[PDB]
Order: sequence, then C-alpha cells, then structure tokens
Amino acid sequence: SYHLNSTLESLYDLIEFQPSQGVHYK
Amino acid sequence: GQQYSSAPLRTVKEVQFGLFSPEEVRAISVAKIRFPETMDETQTRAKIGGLNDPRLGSIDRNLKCQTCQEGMNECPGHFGHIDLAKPVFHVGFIAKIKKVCECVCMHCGKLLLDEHNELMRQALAIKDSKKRFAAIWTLCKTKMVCETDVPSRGGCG
Amino acid sequence: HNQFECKGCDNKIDIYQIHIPYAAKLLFQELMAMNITPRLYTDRSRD
Amino acid sequence: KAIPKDQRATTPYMTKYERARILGTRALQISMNAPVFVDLEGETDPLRIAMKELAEKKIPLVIRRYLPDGSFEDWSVEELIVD
Amino acid sequence: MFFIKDLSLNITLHPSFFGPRMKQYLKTKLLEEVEGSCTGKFGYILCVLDYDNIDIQRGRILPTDGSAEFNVKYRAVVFKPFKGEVVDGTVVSCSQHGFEVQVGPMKVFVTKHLMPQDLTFNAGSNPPSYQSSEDVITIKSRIRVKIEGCISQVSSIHAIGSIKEDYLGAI
Amino acid sequence: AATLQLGQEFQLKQINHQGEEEELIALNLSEARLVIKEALVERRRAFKRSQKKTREKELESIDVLLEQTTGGNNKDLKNTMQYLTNFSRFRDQETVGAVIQLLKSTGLHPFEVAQLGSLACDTADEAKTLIPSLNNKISDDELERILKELSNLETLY
Amino acid sequence: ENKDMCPICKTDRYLSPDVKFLVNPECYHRICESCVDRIFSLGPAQCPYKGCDKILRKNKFKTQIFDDVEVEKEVDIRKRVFNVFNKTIDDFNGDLVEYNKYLEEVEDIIYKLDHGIDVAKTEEKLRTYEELNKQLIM
Amino acid sequence: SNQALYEKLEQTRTILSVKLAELINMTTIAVATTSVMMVNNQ
Amino acid sequence: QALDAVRMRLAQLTHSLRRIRDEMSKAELPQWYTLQSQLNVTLSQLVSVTSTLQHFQETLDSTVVYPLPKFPTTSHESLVTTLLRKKNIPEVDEWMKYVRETSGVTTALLKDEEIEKLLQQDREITNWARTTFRNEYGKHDFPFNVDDVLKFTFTGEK
Ligand SMILES: [Zn+2]
Ligand SMILES: [Zn+2]
Ligand SMILES: [Zn+2]
Ligand SMILES: [Zn+2]
Repeated sequence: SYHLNSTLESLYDLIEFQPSQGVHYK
Repeated sequence: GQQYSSAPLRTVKEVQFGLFSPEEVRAISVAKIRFPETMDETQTRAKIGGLNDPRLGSIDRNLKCQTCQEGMNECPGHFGHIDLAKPVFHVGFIAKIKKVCECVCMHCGKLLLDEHNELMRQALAIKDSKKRFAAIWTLCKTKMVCETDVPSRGGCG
Repeated sequence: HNQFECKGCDNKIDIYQIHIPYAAKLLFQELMAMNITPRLYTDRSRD
Repeated sequence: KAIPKDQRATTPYMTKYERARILGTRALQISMNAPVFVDLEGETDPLRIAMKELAEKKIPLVIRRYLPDGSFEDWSVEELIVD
Repeated sequence: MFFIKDLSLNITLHPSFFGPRMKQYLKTKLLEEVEGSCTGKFGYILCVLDYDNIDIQRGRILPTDGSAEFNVKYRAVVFKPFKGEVVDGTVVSCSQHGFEVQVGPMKVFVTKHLMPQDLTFNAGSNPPSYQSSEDVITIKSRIRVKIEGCISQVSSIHAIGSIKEDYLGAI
Repeated sequence: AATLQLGQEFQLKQINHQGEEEELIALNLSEARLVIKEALVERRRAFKRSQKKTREKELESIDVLLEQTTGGNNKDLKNTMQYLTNFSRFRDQETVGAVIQLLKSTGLHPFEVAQLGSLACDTADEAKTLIPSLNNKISDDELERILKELSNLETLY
Repeated sequence: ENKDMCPICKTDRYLSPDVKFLVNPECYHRICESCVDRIFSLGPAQCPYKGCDKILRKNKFKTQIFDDVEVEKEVDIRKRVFNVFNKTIDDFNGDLVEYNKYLEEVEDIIYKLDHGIDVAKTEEKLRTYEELNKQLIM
Repeated sequence: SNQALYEKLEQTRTILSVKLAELINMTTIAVATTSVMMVNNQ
Repeated sequence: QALDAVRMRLAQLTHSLRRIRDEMSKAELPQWYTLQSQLNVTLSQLVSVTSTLQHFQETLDSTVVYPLPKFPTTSHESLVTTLLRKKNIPEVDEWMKYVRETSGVTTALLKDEEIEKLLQQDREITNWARTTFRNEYGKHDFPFNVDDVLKFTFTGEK
C-alpha cells in the first residue's frame, strides 16, 4: 500500500491540466 | 430461362441400374389412383385421385401441378402407385425368375447340389456374375431332387 | 421459400442440382415407370 | 496425385486442342472484361487479343493433363513450347 | 450452444476479379457471405476466427461462364440450438398462442399449451403480458426457457420452447 | 434430444482442417463472450492495418466501432453480445482458467461442463434438473462446492 | 398384485410384461412405464389410480421389491429421521440408559407418524425435524 | 449531441456530490491505511 | 479456503503492478486512461484482499503453520526463516511508530483514562454530519407531393 502511495503521488506531480487538451505529462 | 435454385450444381458421374423395390415404390409415390376415369365427373379439371390428378404432373401451362407448384416447364413430374392384391410377374424377368426356379429348391428354398460338389466348387470361382448364374443353372437344372444327407447340408429332399 | 425434400429417404439438407436434357429425363421417368432405378450420383463411390 | 516437376514425362509441346481451349477460354475471359497483360495495337475482336497474348505467352493459365491412371500434371502455358 | 467448428465453403468469383490482390477479395467474400448468415447443418454462424491464416488451396475453372471456384477451409464460431436445452431469453413479440422469446439470433416460440395453468394471457395491458400467480411475463422481462424441439431448415432455424417444468419461467 | 447423442457434425469426435483428431469444443456463456469480443479486437487491428496503405455503454459503443469494421450485415452477433453480456457474470480469462480447472477436475463431458458453467444454480437439484445428462455421473456435494467457488468468483461489474 | 399394477394396464401378463411399474413416494400407487412416462411427460399431474388426486411429480421414482406400504413408509421415514437426528445424544460417551430413552423417543415419533394420530403431533414432529436439521447445519 | 452532455454532465455531477458525501462518511469512520487511500482516491 | 482467493488476487496484483512497471519503463509516459485503470485494478485487489482478510481474522489466529520433516532444511536455513517471518519491514513498523507519535493521543492520556468520551464525541459528530448531508441533499433536485407536381408539369392533371 505505502509503495503504491509513493507512485500515486509521483504521477500527480507531472499532471498538466488543460480544458481543451486534457492531462499532459511533462 | 428457368427459375434459379440454391442447390449446388454438379455434373452427373456414376449411374447405377437396379430393380425397383415395392417398398421404395410406395415411398416415392404420392397417390394411390383408384378411379379408372380420366377427368372429373363434371367433365372439367381432374378426377382427383385417378389416372391424371393434380397430385401428379400437369401440362396446359395454366395449371400449376399441386405438389411441385411452379409450372409445367419446370415440373419434373410426380409418381403415383397401384397396390395390387395379387402379385404379378414382369415380362423382361419371366425367363430369369424361371431360371431362379431351376436354381433353388421349391420348398426349403436352398440351392441345389452343395459346396461339397467339385463342379460347384469350380463354378463358384468364376468372377463374372452372368457366367456364374449360367453354369450354376446348367448344373442345378439337371438335378430334380433336393437331398438331406450328402457324403463329403440342408434337409428337404 | 428455398425448401426441398426427397420422399422416402428422410432428406431435407443434401440436395444436388443437375442439368440434363429433357429427353434424358423422359428416359429416366420411363425407366422408373418400368420398375428400373436410374440412380445418379455426383460422386465416384467406386474410385 | 500431382506428379512433381522432375517426373513430368509428357510432351512439352502444346497440342492444337490445348491451344484451342486456351485461346477459347482466354478470349472468353477477355470478352468478360479481363485484365489484359499486353498492349493492344488497336484490336477490337477478343480472339485476336487472345492470340496476341498467346504469341507472347502472357496468358496466366496452367494445364492439368489427366493421365489414364487417374493422376495428372501441371504444365503452365508459359513453359509450353507453342508450334 | 456457442461452438467453434472448422467450416469449408466454395466461393465463386467473376473473371473481372482476377487481379493480384484477388486473395483479399476472397476473404472479403468469405466474410460477407458467412458472418451473419445461417445454415441448417451447422446453425447460426456468428463469427469467423483466424483471418490471417486463411487457406486458399487452389482455384479451379468451371466450364461455361468462366467464373472461378475456390474451396476455403477456415475456423468459425457458430451457434447451434439443440432439443431439450435450457437457455435464457427476453420476450420481443407477444401472441395469444404464446410469447416469442429471443435467445441470441434465434427467436424461439413457446406454445400456450406448454405453459402452466396458473400462467394466463392478459391483453388489456400495453403491451399484452402473461400474468401468473406470482410472475408477470412482459417484453423486457427475462425468462428461462427449456427448448423442447428444434427445426434445421436451410438458412432458417426455428425452435420451440417450454416453461411448464420446474426451475423455469421468468428469471 | 439431450441424451449425450448430438448430430453427425456435433459428435464427440471432430476433425480439424489439418487431418488430426480433436475433441468437440463446448463453450459456456462466459468465455464465449471473451472469445468473440477478443477476436473482434484483432479483427479491428486487421481492419486498421490495411487502412494505412457503465457495462452496457462500453458494450454498445465497442459494438458500434466494430460495426463500422464489418459491412453492416452481422448485427445479430452484436445483439448476441448484448444477450451474453446481459446474461454473463464472469470476467477475465484467468478466472475462466480457474473455472475450467474446477470443471475438468470431475472428469465430465465438455457439453456437460459447458451447461454447468453457463447456468446459475444454487443447489445440486437445480443442476440435475436443468441438465438431464447429469443426475448420477457426479456427486451432489461436489457440484455444490463448485457452485460455492463460482459464487465467490462472480462479482457485480 | 398380478391383477392391479396400473389402472389402464392392470393385466399385462399375456402381453409380455416387459415394462416396469414405478411408484411415486407421494402416491404409493403402481403405474406402468408407458403410462407414467406420458404422465410426467405432459406435466406434473395426478394419476387416475382409483380416482387418486395427489400430484405425481417428474422423476424421483424408485424400484420396489414389495414389503407393504406400511413397512416401506416406516423404513423411508425411519432412515430420513435417522439421518436428521444423526448421532446426537447417542455414541457420545457410552451411556446405555439415556441412549435407549432417546431411541424410544425416536421410535415413538416414527410410531406417531405411521399412525398419524390426529394430524397435530406429526406437525410438531416435522418442526422437530426442522430443528434437528438446523442443529446438523450448525 | 447535447443529450450526451446532459447524461454525461449530470452523471459527473452525481458522482461528484454523492462521491463527496461517501468521502466525508468514510473519513469519519491495515484498515486505517485502506481508509487513507480510499479517501485519497475519492 | 480464503487464501485460495488471496493467492489469485495477489497474482492479479503482481500482474497489474508489473504492467504499470512496463508502462513506466518507457521514456515518455503513454496515455493516462490505462495508467488510472491499472491503478484502479491495483486498489481493487488490495481492498479485495483486505476485506476477506478482515473477515477471517479469528480463524487464521487459531492455527499454527510450520514445515514438516519433508523439507530440505539441511541445505537452506535462512530461507525457511524468511518464509515464516512475522516481523514486518522496518519501514512499515518504523513509520508506523512515527505515525503513532504524530497521532494526537499518546500513552500519557492512557494514564489519564479518557478515550471513550472522545470516541463518543466523534460518533456524535458523524451523526450531525450525516444529518446535515440529509438536509443539504434534500435542498436540491436531480407541403405537397413531388410526383403530383411533376405529373402536372408533364401531363397537366390536378
Ligand atoms: Zn410437379
Ligand atoms: Zn430342398
Ligand atoms: Zn398402464
Ligand atoms: Zn397416486
């Protein structure tokens, strides 16, 4: 569980929110 | 110019010739044909159950041939039958049947002579059927008595 | 309605179509009227 | 049962019957809008076009010569020596 | 039942389809005729597995017309009904003789005489529904039908079901 | 009927297109959906390859994307997908492998285990009444156990 | 008996008696094969055995070597109740008095069932069967 | 094409609100860690 | 019986986490729908295992498991100790004790004897909150014929 939490945060640090393009990954 | 059919189209290869069994005749036929009259009593249509009823084929184009429907240019025809109360013989077989009557016993229904006879042993080795029936007929037509005991066998006598 | 039968041998599936002259069909029907069976087979059973 | 290519012992020459049926079937296909493999010199008749394809061996067919024992061979019309 | 069987079909092509890409055309035809249709020998043909490794064998030329004949052997998923087979279905059309259950691509019919006595027909409702002593058989209702007999006509298959026996009726 | 005696093409002995012997393949309404829905995916990849040079909405949408692949002549297969999906409780081929492991452990006929996996029952009498071929070929407690493990394998999707 | 085994087929001895004669546990009536097969084949209905009204169900038949309906019912109910009670208060420690008393109670229950009394105690015995089954499930 | 926005948008609203109430009713009641990640995922 | 499903759900857990490993092993991250889907599968497996685990917590604590003489222990010994190690990883126990230190109630309040009242206040606020959600969810709701004309233009009939 804890390890999965680590991944779940890391991916959320690379989210680009655009209303016309969606979610991007920088 | 005929109507299309969905059946697979193939050529005609092997053709087998055989006798018509009465059970197969009754299984192929559709009508019994009991009235010797041709057309109906009203001098029109067909007798319905007679010599030429709509249960068989038809001509005149306008008629439809009940059991195929379609038309006369398409109707192959249909077969009736006649169930006799007394068995009759066929002309082209009158001789053959007679030969059979000279090749088998008239009571126990067994072949004359036996496989113990040397001439019968020689005649049975022939591969041709007509020659076998011929020679076996020449042997069995002479002996006019079935037998019960033959030295090295059915009964009767 | 695309329907076929053969009377006396319990078939409603395997039906073959052949093109023969009408005179040959008259010969076969006369043989059937003369107690002779002109059975036609599209396959070679003797091989 | 399909004799192999190294055992084909039939005549390599195309007979008049084979040429006849090849020109007839090929001309029948050409009459039914078949892809022509040779450039036309202005012909309109299908038989002349079929003979034009046979003169250059551009007919895409192969003959199944039946042997009397029930076997057969596959001699393509391109490898068959015409005339 | 949903079975998988290797089927073979003879495909006829017009002489105008003799291009180098003709194989594709074959497969095309092999789909358009086989998928969705029905046969009285193998049942309702559903899908056709293995589209890449389709055997073509050798094409033969029949005499007249010049059309090409092919013998194709493939693997296909078909549906074949059977007599006395418990299946499930949903009603579509309703009749006084019985409601017509829909089992896959087959529209089975259930005779009113093959139903229990408590199940009665009701025409005053819209749509007309069969009301019993506990269950109400409507169009959108799911009913488990036990097929009693099946008919295998060429390119047309109809079956007859029943729900009189136990462990049957509405789902 | 339903007495383990099907037709000629539906006999226990089948022959593939290579000439080898193979047993009859009987499928229940669980993997039968994943096989059609499975092969339609690779069929979509085959249609998009040559082009170069909650549970119901996804079902109907995928059936539309696959309906665009076909020539609009096989919608009964999609309605059959809605039938199976509306009557399916299984998912994922791994669990299906477990189900085959539980069906083949008793040593029954493929059609029988197909009717076992395709029907939702709670007691053994239900399986013995809906399946006339199974009434004494296998124990009732084992069937109830199979229905228990299956009951643990089903999940509302 | 050789004169009654089916209301329609009561004398099939001179017709080569090759068919069996099944008996339903909810009727205790003899019916020949060709009749009962049509009975449960057309639907679970009652048999016309001398005007019988009890419904004959599908399948669930039995072969009978004939030991009278009384003893057959007493051995069927005897075995069923013996399986419901199982080995409760029997071979748990080795006592002989309480064991024989419990066996006396069971045989008195089977006696009240084969006699019926007034259709009142037998229902309490059925509730006792449901209670014993509930104890066997736990 | 507006009905897809009706059903889709309304579904997102119901999932947002109802899932929010489920969130607050699950924040208030290894079970603890599974509550951590269920709440975080909500 | 339950572990027969625990091994399958943990198998799907290993397969899902391996698929996420393959998706994250690329240079550029692919689509997010597959990532979030695999994450939802992982969470579904974890919750599915913890549910059955918490359902059978009294049965597993009523038995002991240790290998039989039929075991190659004369060659490998530390492995057998790893297969039956109740001791948690030092990270889960370490951060577990740290969280226990950063929970707002320590052992000093155990000496004061005072926890059930705070729990009662908590449950009461659960009731109040659920009532407020009841109210706040109760506040809102959720010409002619072409063939005839042309027939006139060609024939003139009305
Ligand atoms: Zn006719
Ligand atoms: Zn004699
Ligand atoms: Zn009787
Ligand atoms: Zn009775």
